[PDB]
Amino acid sequence: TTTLAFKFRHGVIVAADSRATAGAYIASQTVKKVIEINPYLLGTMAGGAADCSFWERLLARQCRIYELRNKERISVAAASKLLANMVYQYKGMGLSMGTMICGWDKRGPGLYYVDSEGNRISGATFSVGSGSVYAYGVMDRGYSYDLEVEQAYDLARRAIYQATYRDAYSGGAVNLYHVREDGWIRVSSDNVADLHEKYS
Amino acid sequence: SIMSYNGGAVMAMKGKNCVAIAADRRFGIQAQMVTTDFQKIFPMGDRLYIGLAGLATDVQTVAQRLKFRLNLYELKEGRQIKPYTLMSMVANLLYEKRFGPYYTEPVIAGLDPKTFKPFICSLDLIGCPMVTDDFVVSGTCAEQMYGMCESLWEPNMDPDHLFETISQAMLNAVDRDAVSGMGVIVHIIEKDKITTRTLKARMD
Amino acid sequence: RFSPYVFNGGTILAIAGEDFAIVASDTRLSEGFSIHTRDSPKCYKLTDKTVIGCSGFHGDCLTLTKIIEARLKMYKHSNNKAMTTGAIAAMLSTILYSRRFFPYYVYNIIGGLDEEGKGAVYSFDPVGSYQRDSFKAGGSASAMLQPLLDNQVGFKNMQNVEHVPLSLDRAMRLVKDVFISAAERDVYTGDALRICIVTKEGIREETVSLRKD
Amino acid sequence: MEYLIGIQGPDYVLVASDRVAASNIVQMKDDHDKMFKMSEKILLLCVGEAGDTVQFAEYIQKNVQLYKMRNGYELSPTAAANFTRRNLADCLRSRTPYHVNLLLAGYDEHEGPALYYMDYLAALAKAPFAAHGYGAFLTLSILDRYYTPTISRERAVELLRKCLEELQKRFILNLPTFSVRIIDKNGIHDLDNISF
Amino acid sequence: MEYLIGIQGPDYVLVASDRVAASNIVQMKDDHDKMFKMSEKILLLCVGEAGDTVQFAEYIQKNVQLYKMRNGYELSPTAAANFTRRNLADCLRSRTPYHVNLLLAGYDEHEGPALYYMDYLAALAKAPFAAHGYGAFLTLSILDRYYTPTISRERAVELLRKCLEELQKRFILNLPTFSVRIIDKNGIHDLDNISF
Amino acid sequence: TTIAGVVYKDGIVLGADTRATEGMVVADKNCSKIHFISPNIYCCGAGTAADTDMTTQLISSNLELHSLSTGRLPRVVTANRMLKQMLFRYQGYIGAALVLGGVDVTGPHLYSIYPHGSTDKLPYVTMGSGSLAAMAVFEDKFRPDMEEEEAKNLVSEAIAAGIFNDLGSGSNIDLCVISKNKLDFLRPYTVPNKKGTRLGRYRCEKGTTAVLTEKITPLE
Amino acid sequence: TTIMAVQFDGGVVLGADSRTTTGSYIANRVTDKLTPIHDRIFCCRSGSAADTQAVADAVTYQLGFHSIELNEPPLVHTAASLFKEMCYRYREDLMAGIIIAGWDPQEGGQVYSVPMGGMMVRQSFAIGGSGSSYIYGYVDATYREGMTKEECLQFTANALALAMERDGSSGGVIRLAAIAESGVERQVLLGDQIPKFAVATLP
Amino acid sequence: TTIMAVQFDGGVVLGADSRTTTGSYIANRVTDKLTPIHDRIFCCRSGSAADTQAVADAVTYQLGFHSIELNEPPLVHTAASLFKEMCYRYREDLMAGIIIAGWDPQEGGQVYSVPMGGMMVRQSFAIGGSGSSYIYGYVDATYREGMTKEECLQFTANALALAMERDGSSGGVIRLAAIAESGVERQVLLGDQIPKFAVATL
Amino acid sequence: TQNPMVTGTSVLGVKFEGGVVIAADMLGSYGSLARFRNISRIMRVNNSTMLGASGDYADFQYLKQVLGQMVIDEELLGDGHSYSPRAIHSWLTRAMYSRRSKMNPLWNTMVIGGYADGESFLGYVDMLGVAYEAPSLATGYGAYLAQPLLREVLEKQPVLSQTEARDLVERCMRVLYYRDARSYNRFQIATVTEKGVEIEGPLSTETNWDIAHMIS
Ligand SMILES: *[B]([O])([O])[C]([C][C]([C])[C])[N]C(=O)[C]([N]C(=O)C1=[C][C]=[C]C(C2=[C][C]=[C][C]=[C]2)=N1)[C]([C])[O]
Ligand SMILES: *[B]([O])([O])[C]([C][C]([C])[C])[N]C(=O)[C]([N]C(=O)C1=[C][C]=[C]C(C2=[C][C]=[C][C]=[C]2)=N1)[C]([C])[O]
Ligand SMILES: *[B]([O])([O])[C]([C][C]([C])[C])[N]C(=O)[C]([N]C(=O)C1=[C][C]=[C]C(C2=[C][C]=[C][C]=[C]2)=N1)[C]([C])[O]
Ligand SMILES: [Cl-]
Ligand SMILES: [Cl-]
Ligand SMILES: [Cl-]
Ligand SMILES: [Cl-]
Ligand SMILES: [Cl-]
Ligand SMILES: [Cl-]
Ligand SMILES: [Cl-]
Ligand SMILES: [Cl-]
Ligand SMILES: [Cl-]
Ligand SMILES: [Cl-]
Ligand SMILES: [Cl-]
Ligand SMILES: [Cl-]
Ligand SMILES: [Cl-]
Ligand SMILES: [Cl-]
Ligand SMILES: [Cl-]
Ligand SMILES: [K+]
Ligand SMILES: [K+]
Ligand SMILES: [K+]
Ligand SMILES: [K+]
Ligand SMILES: [K+]
Ligand SMILES: [Mg+2]
Ligand SMILES: [Mg+2]
Ligand SMILES: [Mg+2]
Ligand SMILES: [Mg+2]
Ligand SMILES: [Mg+2]
Ligand SMILES: [Mg+2]
Ligand SMILES: [Mg+2]
Repeated sequence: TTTLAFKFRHGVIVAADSRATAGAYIASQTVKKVIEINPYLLGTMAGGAADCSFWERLLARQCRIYELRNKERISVAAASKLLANMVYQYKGMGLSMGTMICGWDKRGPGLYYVDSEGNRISGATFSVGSGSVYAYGVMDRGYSYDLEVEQAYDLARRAIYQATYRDAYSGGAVNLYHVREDGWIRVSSDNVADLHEKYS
Repeated sequence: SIMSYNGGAVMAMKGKNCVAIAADRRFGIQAQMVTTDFQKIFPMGDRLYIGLAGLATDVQTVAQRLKFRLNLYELKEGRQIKPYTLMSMVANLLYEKRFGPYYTEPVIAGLDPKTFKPFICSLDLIGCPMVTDDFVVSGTCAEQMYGMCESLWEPNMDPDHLFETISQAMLNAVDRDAVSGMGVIVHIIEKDKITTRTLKARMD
Repeated sequence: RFSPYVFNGGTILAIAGEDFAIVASDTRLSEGFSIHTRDSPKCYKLTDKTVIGCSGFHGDCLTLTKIIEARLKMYKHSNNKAMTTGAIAAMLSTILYSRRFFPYYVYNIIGGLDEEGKGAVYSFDPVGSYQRDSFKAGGSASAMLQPLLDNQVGFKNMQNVEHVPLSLDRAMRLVKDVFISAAERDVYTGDALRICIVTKEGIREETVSLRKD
Repeated sequence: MEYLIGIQGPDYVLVASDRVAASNIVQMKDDHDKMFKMSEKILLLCVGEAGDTVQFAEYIQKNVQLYKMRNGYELSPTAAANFTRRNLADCLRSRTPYHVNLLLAGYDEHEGPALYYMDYLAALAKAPFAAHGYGAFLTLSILDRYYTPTISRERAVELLRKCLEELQKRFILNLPTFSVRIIDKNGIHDLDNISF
Repeated sequence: MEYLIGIQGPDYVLVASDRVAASNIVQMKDDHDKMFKMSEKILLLCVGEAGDTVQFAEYIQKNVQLYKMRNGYELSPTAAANFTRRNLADCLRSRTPYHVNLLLAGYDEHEGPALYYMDYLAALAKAPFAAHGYGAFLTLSILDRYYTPTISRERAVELLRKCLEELQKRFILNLPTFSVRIIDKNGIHDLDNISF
Repeated sequence: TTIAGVVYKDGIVLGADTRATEGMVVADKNCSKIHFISPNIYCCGAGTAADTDMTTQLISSNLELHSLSTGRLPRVVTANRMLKQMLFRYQGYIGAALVLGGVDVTGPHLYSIYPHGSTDKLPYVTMGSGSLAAMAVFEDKFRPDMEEEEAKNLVSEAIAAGIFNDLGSGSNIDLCVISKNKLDFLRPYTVPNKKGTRLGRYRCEKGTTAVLTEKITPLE
Repeated sequence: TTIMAVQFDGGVVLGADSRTTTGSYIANRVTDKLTPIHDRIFCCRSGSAADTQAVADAVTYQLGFHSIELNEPPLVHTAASLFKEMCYRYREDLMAGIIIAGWDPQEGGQVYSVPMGGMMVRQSFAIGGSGSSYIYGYVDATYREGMTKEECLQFTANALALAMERDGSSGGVIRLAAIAESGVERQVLLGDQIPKFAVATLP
Repeated sequence: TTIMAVQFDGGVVLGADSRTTTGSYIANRVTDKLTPIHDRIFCCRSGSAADTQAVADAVTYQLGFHSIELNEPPLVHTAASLFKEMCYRYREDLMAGIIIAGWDPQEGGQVYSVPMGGMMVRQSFAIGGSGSSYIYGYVDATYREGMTKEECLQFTANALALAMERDGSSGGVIRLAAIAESGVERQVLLGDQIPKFAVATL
Repeated sequence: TQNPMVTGTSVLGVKFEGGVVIAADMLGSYGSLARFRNISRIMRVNNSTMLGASGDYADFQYLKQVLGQMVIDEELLGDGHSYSPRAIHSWLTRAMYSRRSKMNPLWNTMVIGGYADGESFLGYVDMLGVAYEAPSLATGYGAYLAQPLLREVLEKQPVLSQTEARDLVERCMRVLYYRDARSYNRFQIATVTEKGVEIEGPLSTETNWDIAHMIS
């Protein structure tokens, strides 16, 4: 897997590949690794497929309950914290999860990295998964807070693409989302083979 | 597993008065692709090719050590080696290392240099030979390869059909294997020519 | 070390059509180098609209299918309607995850009709990860069947071919072909192929002989 | 932990390597050189286990030089790469394996510039660019993103610098300085070290 | 990997900590803060295993703030140190041990400045200066060499800088920036980050 | 693998299946497991295939050197000794499990030979992962001094038992019948298994596969 | 396996069961565990089939060559010594529990045990193999000084029958041999001929 | 240890050796392995001394209480059932090879084996413990249907003596008991009174 | 049970027209030692159902106790309903699975035969909860030595008479005595038909040892 996200002037870009594997067997090329927690909050999945899906679905449940009880949107901080507090209890039991919680709340664009080891950290950019090292190289050389919207799309797409090229465990399609002040949008889905054609 | 460290896949296939041999092009170390034009199929004669998958170091070693022995064989004898005789030469080489083997499992494809009859075989890493009249496969996606070849192969295929079958068997097989692919090369061996193609292929 | 698992073989397959779903499996049940029986299907009717294929450790296949049956009735009692194909899939995901720390050793594929009468396939890993698919192979020979389905149903790696709708007749031919190919090479797959065809009119059953070696 | 990188253009090969020699938590040397001159137009860059790396590289170097003395002309980059591979592979299953990872960069009169990659198993690949060490994980995609076969040497040094900056930013180890050399028709040229 | 340092002068305690959050070969955050404000005049600096570190420090922090709310005045740096210790020690042999190493810095109206050191086993030691992490191995002897009990805060920041420069020179990890805070009679003050 | 042998009134019948597996995948549907030792001696092999191939070839070759020298038809006991002394020397690391049968100047003889070098001389034996299925048939049905066709029926039934009950065994039944007067190497004897009929045409037209690069190299 | 040999005035009687096992599969139900080493000297074999066959063939060779050289029948004690030397020297690589018995003109009927490890000891009678555990009490109660050949045959057949009933690794038929100046007489007790002792069912 | 019991018409005979070992040190050379569980019901114990003592005391308690409640002598079959329940339930934590034998008015003399693992089977006669291995062939050849009490005593004493000579973990004295309607008669065979069988010298 | 102690070997079963026959030797082995040579490894469960068990005999006696008590409980009600063979096979599958799922198996492999409502029932359950039905079954070494012979006969003639099924079982028991080193030549045959469950024994097979003189 390769997932990335970054904050910038115009919100938060979120992108992922779509491959799943069982050892070296390619189990799927069409996994949705960006989960719609609510209309203003996305979670990304890397690591154990069942673990990520379950715990992010549970997070969506809890955020929704929260919203009902409190009569307001959960913050990115609080959502990411709910997730960390849920998984902390399982440390050492072999869960494997690395997620980015991406939104826009009263503090503006929000991005937290949360994993099954117990880390929870806010930051400007992150990449997670077996391909992350490859995505970081490209993302880091092109990233700027003042990226224009379309440049930010290009960067995310290209970083995931390049990761799919080097990392045997990333592939399929690049799926790209943009969190804006009034909600996330799905921006594109591009098969890596069609991107290959384009970038040469 | 030692044989999955570099990944990779080769197959060979028999038609009507022709043979085909194919391989992926990736050289990678566990998850990391290093190169996309790694050679796995080596000429052993005008109409006789060996394909090796397994640990890349041994792929190279075996190909080079085999060539050493073959060249000596051909200089000493009158003549070009016969396919079956190459098989036996390779069997002997591998079985010498019975107790510390090379980690490669070759396939051989060619035409008898006098009679032009098609020949294909594979061997395991200690040199057990297996001749077949249809296809042979070796590599990290052998199951995928077997599925494709069992479903598509037919007897008596002409060069064009043989090419389409070996190509489609390879592409679709390696597209279910994380550590094989990054391109596919195919050689079609006929009496009067060798045709070498690289295929449009997924690069993930 | 008592081991609580053993591998019992079996291949499964589902295909979604416009207005049908196929779920198919072989009928061999194996252990070690032996055959327990030649007549043990891996498909189970859940509703008029939903069939499930299960392979892996047979002790878990039996238990899990019995759990699913009970839960379908509990749902129906508490909500006054049968579970949909999609709700069965979602529920199965949670039942698998409940054993996250002692898993059911089962590969599951659901085939059925969705709420618009279209074919639906959902495929699972043993701890409950899943998604919708157009087709899927599972179990012992899955690596052998999957690539061919990718190519022939997905049209992958093919140029100059019209991406036509999958007819039931062609889907049927494909299913019989791939299992026959699998019986050639997977030692666990053989004896017979059982095919369930789910349509608006109900669920019908075909059986095809496979090699017994 | 040790970083090697190479970039081959039309008529040169550019190479760089970190200058740290580490032991446990400390850098013990900050001006270390991981490059070995084999001939006028060949550099071997070697990393891996202590002892093995120098013993191996110097053995190769002496034998390449010996070849020159016996025969009055030098081994081609390709021939030297294969010689290097024969030795490594022959030692792999022996009582004395060498745990080393290598690049071999050279320029041949007739074949032009060449860059070879070798791992400790003795798999040999020719490549237009390549890198070794954990740092490779963070830089190979930078090279995939920007490299073109006709890349000029000025832009290669720039591309190299982007790689090295990415290590300063993102890599967990402190690699503050790098040796940089280029090889072309006129031999081996030392460039300024790239430093932070 | 994580570095904490403290230096106590006559009427203040200076503390600093690296700003990296690492994972495998990469820095994932370069502006990380390892300090937790417990009260107006108490900082807890906490490193160790992921999850344990925040879960532990925030539990202490909430309870110290609770103590303020219940009682209308704050726990002394020494009380809070012993409260922290009691918790860590009571968890040591439980089903939920916390794998964390700490410093506790504070200023009391009557006792003056204090710096406490605690390891994951929950041994507590009061010290004139101290440090945690692999970086401590390279910097404690710098502190032993130049610290005096009457050291002024300007020279403490200089002394701190010597320590941090020694990491840049000698330590294999890339720790380029540090948070620096001081505590005295008037509370907690943020100083400029020390950066390279 | 299922391999087996019987002594009948006038000779030996050896039998084998034709499946070779790699893990739990069939690699070869038509492996030949009944190996030539000398014109009057054959040897079925089970266990590690390279080992049974190379071991039988080596002993056959040494026996041909022996008979060239002695000018006589080789003895079964000689093949047995050579095999077992070599297998013993290698301490079971050569994984050849063999059924050795032939006819020499002293009549028919049959031995089973194990990888660690023990042998048993017996009027019927089986080896391989199917050997208990094949042995069940023999215990139930063997009689001394069978006629040729009864012996052949019995062996092929035993091999069939292995074929159908052992996942390691399959495909065809080969027999080899060896008497004073005759050698009948019957490959295949029976073909009890056949691939099902390929229900779809997939007729992949020229151009279906996209090509990046092409080089034609002509030859003479 | 269960093996046994008994001395009498003028010779020896030997006996074995006939079961070879691999795990609990019977790979030979009619094994001949009593192997001639020379005209009037046999060994009874237990433990590894491969090992005891290799060692017996080697000793046969050594003894045959020695005997031609000396131009006399070999001593039983010599055959035992040769087994002992090979079983002791290679005690780390062999699993062999052996009984050597036979007749020679100098010392008459003799029985030697060479158990695992490679010690050697002469005895009036010997038992070995996995099944021998179950007959120690029986042989110790039943042995008498001065038994005739026929008594030694019956004693042996009874002991082995008892062991075979109880030891899962022993069974099949009972092979017996008697060795004396006059030669070697071999026979097989099978089916109904094996001595029979009721299962002690409830009154 | 070697333990044995034998049924006769009217009662049972029980026997044991008297050796307790820790490794190959003899921690008691005159152990009493035959323990009364009720007036006419004994158990012979082998395996762990701690386990079989704790289990026997427990079953003695259960059986005594049951017997007072019913106001009748307990069945031998009941005593065996109670050992079985405890030896089966705790089979993973106990090392206990037991023989239960005795007399009751309903079924007369009875012998039950409760070997390790906790199965229970009635038998004409039973043997157990490490030394029993060496007397299977002897008891199988020598046992006859219809032996008298006296014959059972001699048969038991001989079997035990043979086992004791061969089994390093058995030895010392032979304790015997006969149980019948009339009561329990115990005795010890020591030294010269133990049956004797020559070492087979050349 | 973590470690089996006294154990039984194969159990065989085959359906025939009007019933089911099962067979099991009478041995409890303690490792290689043929220790208890007269124990029954077959249970009459009720009138329509019988069970035979391989594996740990104490665990079998526990199952027998439990199952016997369940049948008594049900009979007490006198309500016209009885556990069918299939119900008992279901119960047994759940009980073994459940014990397997607590990592504390009952160490047995079982064959359930029955006859109810005109149908022969024959079902297998193992210590892991693997369960299925088939026209013939054989546990332990019987899976390798007896099942091939049962299946071969059944393929030529799927419907056997009672006497044919009995003879076929006897031939299988002989093979087992020849080739399983934990078998014993003293066995029971249990049969269930319309009339109920009959257990016969102790039975022995004839054996042939002519091959003992065919070595030279
Ligand atoms: B990515 O991190 O590489 C990707 C993330 C995404 C959420 C799918 N992760 C995976 O592909 C993981 N794969 C699985 O978890 C997986 C896929 C198929 C089967 C199984 C399985 C689980 C339990 C028992 C058997 C099989 N797991 C990762 C690569 O492992
Ligand atoms: B007796 O000691 O029980 C008997 C005596 C022997 C014939 C001299 N020993 C055995 O039956 C032994 N069996 C074998 O040695 C044997 C025979 C055939 C094959 C194998 C084998 C060994 C290793 C791996 C696979 C097969 N062993 C003994 C008790 O096992
Ligand atoms: B018999 O089974 O050999 C005999 C029967 C017993 C008296 C009922 N058992 C033993 O002698 C066993 N010995 C003990 O159980 C024993 C006695 C005293 C101390 C210890 C001991 C145990 C653990 C650590 C230290 C000491 N064990 C014997 C066969 O184990
Ligand atoms: Cl997708
Ligand atoms: Cl809430
Ligand atoms: Cl943070
Ligand atoms: Cl060579
Ligand atoms: Cl050669
Ligand atoms: Cl021989
Ligand atoms: Cl085999
Ligand atoms: Cl036998
Ligand atoms: Cl011994
Ligand atoms: Cl012995
Ligand atoms: Cl016991
Ligand atoms: Cl006992
Ligand atoms: Cl004592
Ligand atoms: Cl009994
Ligand atoms: Cl009953
Ligand atoms: K098959
Ligand atoms: K033998
Ligand atoms: K026996
Ligand atoms: K005691
Ligand atoms: K003693
Ligand atoms: Mg691939
Ligand atoms: Mg990829
Ligand atoms: Mg088969
Ligand atoms: Mg070394
Ligand atoms: Mg913890
Ligand atoms: Mg050995
Ligand atoms: Mg205890």
